Amino acid sequence: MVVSIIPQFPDIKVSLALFEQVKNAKEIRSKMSFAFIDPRLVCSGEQMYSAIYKTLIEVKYNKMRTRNLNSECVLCLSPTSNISDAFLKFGIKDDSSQLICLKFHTDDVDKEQLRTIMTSIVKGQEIEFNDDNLSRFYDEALIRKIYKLSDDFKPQDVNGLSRALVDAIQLR
Amino acid sequence: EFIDKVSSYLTPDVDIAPISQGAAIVFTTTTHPYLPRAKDSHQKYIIKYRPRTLNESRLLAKLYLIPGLCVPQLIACDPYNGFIWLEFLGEDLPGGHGFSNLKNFLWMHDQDPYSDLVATTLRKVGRQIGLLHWNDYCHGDLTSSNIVLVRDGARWTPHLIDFGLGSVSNLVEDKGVDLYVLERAILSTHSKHAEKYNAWIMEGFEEVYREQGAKGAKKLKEVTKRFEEVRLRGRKR
Ligand SMILES: Nc1ncnc2c1ncn2[C@@H]1O[C@H](COP(=O)(O)O)[C@@H](O)[C@H]1O
Repeated sequence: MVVSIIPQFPDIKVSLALFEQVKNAKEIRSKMSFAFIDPRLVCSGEQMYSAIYKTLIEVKYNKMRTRNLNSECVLCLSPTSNISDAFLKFGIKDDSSQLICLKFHTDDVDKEQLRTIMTSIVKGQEIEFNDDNLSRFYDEALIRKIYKLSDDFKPQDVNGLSRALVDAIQLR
Repeated sequence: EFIDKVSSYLTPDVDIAPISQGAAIVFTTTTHPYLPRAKDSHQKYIIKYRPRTLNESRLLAKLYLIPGLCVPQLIACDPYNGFIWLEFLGEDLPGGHGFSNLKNFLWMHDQDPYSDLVATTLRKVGRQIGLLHWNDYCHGDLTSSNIVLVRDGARWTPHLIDFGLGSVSNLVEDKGVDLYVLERAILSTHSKHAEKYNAWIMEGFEEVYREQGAKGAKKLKEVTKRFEEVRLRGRKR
């Protein structure tokens, strides 16, 4: 797992963990503090971190729309402003076999405790949160449909696709 | 006071160096606005602060999606406080000839411009403008300072910056005025070679339109005609 800070927001920490071979997504959903995000829609750390940035800008300088920072970040991944749509499309699904587990921490985070909590919730195998692993699980076709990308847009690589998604996130 | 307010907004964790102030203030920073330290991919970035930010950000994002158009990456936007973070484009020219915008590149080569490098680079500048206009966008402030050359081995790749006055537009009048502003900016150096530079740029512009078959040919005639009218109305009569 990774623990990160956005430079202009020094006191807020965010933890991110990636799981594969997840067996109990249906159970997790039925028991839904964390955000549980569908990696099929996340191609890079750049994209994920741009949404964390947007979340904090929106909450500090505009208006929070949802319950907390974790839920606000799921909304900020989306290109559009309907909260239920964002939760459905970017949140895990009953059939999810991977997930991203995200939490905002508003002191230093107790990592051992955090790992224990996540493992008590998720039946699956944690792997490193990095671009090599995110590149395994994103679904470009689904991303194109959800972010409304034209077929004429043909990035040569993941960085190119990521840049379009960051744009959508920043301009939502 | 601007420096106080920006550094307070960013906090002391973000280094800043001012590089330009107009009637927006522009900084560089080595700090990425959201990727963890050392997980980013570039030495430095641009912060553009307006004490409009939305218009420019929206245009940069739309243009990126158009095949062939070269614009800086929109990294982050805070429209509530007037900040845009951008990819840093260009570099210092060797021999103290300055930042690699088109203006400085032309000055550097002005004593001996008849080379494959210069002609090819200027044709590529025209191609960028051609793509912009073909797709019904307008730059609004198309000077030789808003065209930035990015090094690609022994070649240069022209990019467009500063879309503060940009717009979506299918008006040929807008297109002619964009072309005229660049033509005049290039002429304003009084260089003996300025007419040739503009000729090479127009070659690149025309190539883009002619690549679009009969439809492109008709649209090009429209634009070039209006451009001629703008030139006529541009000086005392
Ligand atoms: N993306 C960029 N990369 C490098 N330099 C830039 C960039 N954007 C702006 N600048 C510099 O800042 C000056 C003013 O920018 P602007 O306010 O966009 O006209 C430009 O003339 C450039 O020298």
